[PDB]
Amino acid sequence: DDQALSTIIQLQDCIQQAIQQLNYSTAEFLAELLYAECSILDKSSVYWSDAVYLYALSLFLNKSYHTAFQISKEFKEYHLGIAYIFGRCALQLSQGVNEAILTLLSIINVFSMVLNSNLVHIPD
Amino acid sequence: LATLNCLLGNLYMKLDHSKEGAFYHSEALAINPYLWESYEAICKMRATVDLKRVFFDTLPEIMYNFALILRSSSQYNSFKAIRLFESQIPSHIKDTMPWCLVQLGKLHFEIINYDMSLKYFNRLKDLQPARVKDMEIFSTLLWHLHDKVKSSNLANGLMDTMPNKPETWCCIGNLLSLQKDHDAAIKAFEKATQLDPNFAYAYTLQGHEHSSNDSSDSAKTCYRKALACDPQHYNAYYGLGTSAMKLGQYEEALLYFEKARSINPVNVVLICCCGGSLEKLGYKEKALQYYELACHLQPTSSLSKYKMGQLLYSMTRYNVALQTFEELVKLVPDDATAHYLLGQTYRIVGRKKDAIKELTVAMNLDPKGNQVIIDELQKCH
Amino acid sequence: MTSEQNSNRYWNSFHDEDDWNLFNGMELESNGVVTFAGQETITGSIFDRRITQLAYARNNGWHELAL
Amino acid sequence: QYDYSPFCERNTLRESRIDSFLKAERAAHCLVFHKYRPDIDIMCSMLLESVPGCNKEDLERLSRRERLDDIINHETNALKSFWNDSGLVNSLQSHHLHEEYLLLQEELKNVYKIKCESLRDKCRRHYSN
Amino acid sequence: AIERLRLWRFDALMQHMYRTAEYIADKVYNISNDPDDAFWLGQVYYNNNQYVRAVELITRNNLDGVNILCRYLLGLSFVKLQRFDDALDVIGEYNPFSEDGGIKMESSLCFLRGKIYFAQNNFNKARDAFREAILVDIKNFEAFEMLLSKNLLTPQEEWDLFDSLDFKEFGEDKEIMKNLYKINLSKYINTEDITKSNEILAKDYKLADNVDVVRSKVDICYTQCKFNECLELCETVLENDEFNTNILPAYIGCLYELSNKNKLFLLSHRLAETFPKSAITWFSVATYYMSLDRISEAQKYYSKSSILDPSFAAAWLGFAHTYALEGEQDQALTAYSTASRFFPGMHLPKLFLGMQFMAMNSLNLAESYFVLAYDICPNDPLVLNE
Amino acid sequence: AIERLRLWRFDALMQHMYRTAEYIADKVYNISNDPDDAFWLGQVYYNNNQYVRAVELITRNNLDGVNILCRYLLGLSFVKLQRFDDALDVIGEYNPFSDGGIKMESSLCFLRGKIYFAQNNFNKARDAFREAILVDIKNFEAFEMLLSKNLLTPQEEWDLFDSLDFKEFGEDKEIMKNLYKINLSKYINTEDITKSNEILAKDYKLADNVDVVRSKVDICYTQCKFNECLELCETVLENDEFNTNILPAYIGCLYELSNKNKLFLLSHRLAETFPKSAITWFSVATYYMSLDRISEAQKYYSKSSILDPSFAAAWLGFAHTYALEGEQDQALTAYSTASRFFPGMHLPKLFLGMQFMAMNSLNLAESYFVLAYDICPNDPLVLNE
Repeated sequence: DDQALSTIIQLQDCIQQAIQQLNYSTAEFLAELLYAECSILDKSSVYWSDAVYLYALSLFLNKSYHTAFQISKEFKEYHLGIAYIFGRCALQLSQGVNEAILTLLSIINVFSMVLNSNLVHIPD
Repeated sequence: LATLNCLLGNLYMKLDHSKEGAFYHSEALAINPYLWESYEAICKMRATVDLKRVFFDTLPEIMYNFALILRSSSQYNSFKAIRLFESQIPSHIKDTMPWCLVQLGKLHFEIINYDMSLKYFNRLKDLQPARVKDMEIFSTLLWHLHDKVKSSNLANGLMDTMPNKPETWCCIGNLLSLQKDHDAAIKAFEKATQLDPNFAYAYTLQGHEHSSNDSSDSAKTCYRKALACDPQHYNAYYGLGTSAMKLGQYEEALLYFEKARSINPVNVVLICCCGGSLEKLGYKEKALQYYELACHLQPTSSLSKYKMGQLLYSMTRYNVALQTFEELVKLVPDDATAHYLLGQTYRIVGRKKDAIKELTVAMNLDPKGNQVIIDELQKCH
Repeated sequence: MTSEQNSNRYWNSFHDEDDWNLFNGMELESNGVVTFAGQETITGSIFDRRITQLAYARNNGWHELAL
Repeated sequence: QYDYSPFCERNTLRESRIDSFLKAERAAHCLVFHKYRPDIDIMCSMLLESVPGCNKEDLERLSRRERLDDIINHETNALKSFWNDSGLVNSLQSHHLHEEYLLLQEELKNVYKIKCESLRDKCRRHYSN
Repeated sequence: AIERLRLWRFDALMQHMYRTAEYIADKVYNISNDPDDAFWLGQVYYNNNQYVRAVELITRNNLDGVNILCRYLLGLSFVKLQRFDDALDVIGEYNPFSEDGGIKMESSLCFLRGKIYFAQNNFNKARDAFREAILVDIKNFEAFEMLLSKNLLTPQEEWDLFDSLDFKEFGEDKEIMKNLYKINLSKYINTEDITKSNEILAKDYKLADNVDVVRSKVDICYTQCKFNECLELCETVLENDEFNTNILPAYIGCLYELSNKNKLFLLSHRLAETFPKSAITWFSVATYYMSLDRISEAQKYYSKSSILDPSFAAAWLGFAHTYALEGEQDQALTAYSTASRFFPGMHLPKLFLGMQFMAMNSLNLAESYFVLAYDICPNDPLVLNE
Repeated sequence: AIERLRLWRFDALMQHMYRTAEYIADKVYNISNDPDDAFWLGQVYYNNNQYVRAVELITRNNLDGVNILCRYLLGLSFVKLQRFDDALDVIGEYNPFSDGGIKMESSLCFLRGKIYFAQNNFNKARDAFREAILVDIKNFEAFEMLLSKNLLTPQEEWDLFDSLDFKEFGEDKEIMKNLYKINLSKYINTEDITKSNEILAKDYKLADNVDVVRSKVDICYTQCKFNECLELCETVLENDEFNTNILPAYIGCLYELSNKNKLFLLSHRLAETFPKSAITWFSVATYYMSLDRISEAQKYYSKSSILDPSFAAAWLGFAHTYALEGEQDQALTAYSTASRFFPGMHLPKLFLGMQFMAMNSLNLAESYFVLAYDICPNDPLVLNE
């Protein structure tokens, strides 16, 4: 448990580093591994939501829109970036747009769960 | 100064030569160990690094274990990778993570164990219905199982979700080849490779379908295109070798077979084919050497034991030949021509009681050639 | 020749529908290899229980290529 | 007792397959390990150790960022790289090397050409496909 | 409490109340995770031809191996489902236990293993498995009767096996059970001893005119070609049970010898309206054609009888007779070779194949098959005459 | 002395070695010469799929008049041998009588009810099943078979459930009453069913039970909660995929969600699992309906309907295939026939009323819609129509 948190933080730093450069397959593998590792952690933990968002973002970047859309749809309410990825996937595919409106309207109206984070590509 | 080396490696791998690209991928890995794309590029070829120095000089241990798995799979030594999956990579990573499941399914499918691969990456398909990468393996497994309903499920689902990925058209062509049609499978494969080039698997299946269509030149051209797309691909080498035996020219047949076994050392079909090429060339002493590895490499394989028995009977090692044929019959009783060799070896050693029963079995198996079997009974007494 | 077919039909009337379907064109060769006719073919050696069940399968079972 | 759980998730394997896997696995390891049980143990300057088709000399060249007997040396060396250190070439007869060599660049050259239109006409290929 | 539910469930299952038995078995297994209740549920699934559900029940929790009985149930369900590989997997290649008033649990497992080996046509291992099953527990009888009926042992070996096994378990019923088992042994060896044993069993005990004793008398008369006694004993037994499948083959052979065309037509018609699926009916119809000299047409009906039931010597041997009787001699050899290979342990196919080779005027092979048949059966006038 | 042989025979029946079971039963019967032994041997013959042996052996010495269970075994053998008039003659049309185990009278009355159901005189079948359930409550078939084929309107089903007494169970009645209360119809008194579901969930750890899951799935089906249907039934089907009670609700919910891949996989597996069941052919027809191929569904619903007379889904699907095909004249008779075989089920009448709408004959549709709405006050189809 003492080193368990350190590994997750190191994976997060590595995934942001990989996404910063135009290296996407490595980002894919790191996001898959982190998402698999965070499975034991409870859903209430911020780490699970962060890993799910990172995995969904990596899936979106690698043109595999269907998998990203499904992954974001599983936990669209938990995080803001997951809602962003779900909305972008809906725009790219025109599937399930109504869920995107009912989620995005609530998230924007409340702003003006987890809403703010330091990760990459967090929407404003 | 880590991604530049990966880019240089990628351009080198794509354009002319893989050696410099692998070197530059290794240099990039030297700069940073967490460049998994570099590892996949390395493992596309049969190249490896000193992982202990790379990853050390529990997250690094997990990465080290995964690198060992991928290296073993690329080197085609699946038993070790299964064992590391057994000991390391605990269950809560192993089952959920789709890439580990993909690799494990490919490992089990590499061995004759067929059902368990089906189970593993059928759970994969359930986890990620929209997964499109690496489904040609599922297509080849369904073709090998001679099952049509799950192939239809795969094809319908993939066509409905992604109409344009080349694997989808490859699956369509594989089902068409499975059912009755060869020209329709060929048409599906040209569509698959036109939409996405550099896909060597499409050319390999094109060559296989052309070979099954009794068109040698088209199959050769398709296989050569496959090699142009991918420098290392044993399936197309095996296809070219089979075409060469059909054409009778054993020289390039052995050449192609030898090239294929180099990247896939553990495969009974390739080993037996290489041994047959040697036997046609006349190297009796060397051909048995490969056959000896094949029988010990994987028992319960009819072809390897049959080739063993024919070769030993050819040069009269009857003492081991008799036991090879007996265990061949034990593992399968329906071989017609094998029981003939059982009887011949039994009559040569001089145990008539077994010879009569074995030739009776042979007469049962072959109504047409019974007269020659009756002749052997005459020589028996 | 006509009388023997008549007696054959008379004794053939004692079948179930599925059993009759299986035996509709059934021919048994001397060495025991068995040929099954699909109204594909199921040529397999007899005295093994599995081949017959397989014959029943594609007889009354549902198979659909589905594009 | 020999552990066979990872080879099949079904907790029981028939004894025929238990010896079948054990005999096959040991031989496969003994081939790689030598140019014993698997559950007992699984273990065993340029960072780059090997590249298929790369000899120690090629690897050395990379660090620098680069008559009958002599041709026989080139005869064997060419098939050393392409066949990934195959041991059967030393058992091959010398005159059988020649025809395999001649077919080598002939096939290799054919790859070289492969690896290397009016407006109205070139539209048909996209529409018809 | 739970005991009342358990006894009610057992009674419901016993009374062919399948729905109540299934519901209460499910309830009791949910209340307590006792594997015997899971066994009861699997048995309920088994009775109404629902094998796969029982298989998934017993496999889902991996409760097999904890207790032997559910392992046996799962293996039997597989052997009914023809997935013999998994049945051999769960049971094991050999005996794992090798060093109550009921048959020992382990012996039944050996019987199931022997049945599995017999299904895969691995007769050599099936013989050993059945022998071990009968030696371990004398309470079992299914293995003994399977071995005797399918002729996996020569009569001398069968007698040696019977003498080897003891009757200490039975205790008070030792002599009656010994006679009861001895009724079913093979003939051609010391038939006077079987006659004395059944005579003792007839008068001393109430078992004077039971099914198996008259069946043994019929088998004895048929072996000694006492065809008159065939018909009296067979009629006197069929008048009680018109469809006793244990005696019908001998009855059909005796009538065929007597050429009672009319009686055979009545029997064939009677079995046609009742048991179309069973191969006995079609064998009877085929031999009706046989008695009227319709070999070519009866060929097909022997084929049908053979297909509807494997491991039946009568159908395939008659089919080979249809080949050998009229022309087409070439493939009668293959037919008799199939008879010999697929039905090991009987001297009759070997004798027939040797005589057919003799019919070809080829001698040495005929002598070899004749000595093979003599090896299988030492006491038979047919083989010695040949 | 006989007791040891009796235990041997019982063990032979337990371990399913039928030849030895018959051997020992015959020996012990010849020794003792008592009717219970004949019952044992007849049961052996029954289990061995040889019904003829059992009926002749029981009827040879006229044992049906000696004991009460031997006549039952002979009657049941006649039942599955496809003889009914002589079976009911042996058992008797009426009631001749009007510790563990169950009373034999309830079993005989249930057998008579099954004969009556086979003979289509449905009112007598209702009378027989009601008499069987009131005489004895342990006979769960007398309840489940009655409710399964919808022989009676749910109102009188609830009335009879209230009338019947659980007192003779004693200590176990506290749980048995709730288990029986689970299985009645769901349209009326729905809230009590839910309360009993939670009652079972607490203090008895029976939440994992399959039948509780079947009750919840049917509850969700009544209110058309098809998504909850799919999730729960997918949870239960993963454990066991061929529970014939569960499957019809799952097929209906799949067809409502209009997904063809899952239905195709399940239908093709069930086809190769249970070839002679009507459920699999009904599933194939449903798959074709999800694919809108009316022509094949015609035949594959006809086959399922022929296989099971008490399968109302087949009639409604069959008439739906007519209706969607283009012709409605035959669908009219089909929906009317479905309504007549199953009195008290509103849905075939509702579908028939929609067909009247399709034929612009509203006068009968008014009454038919009213009768359907009499028991379905809250559901989208009735109000929409």
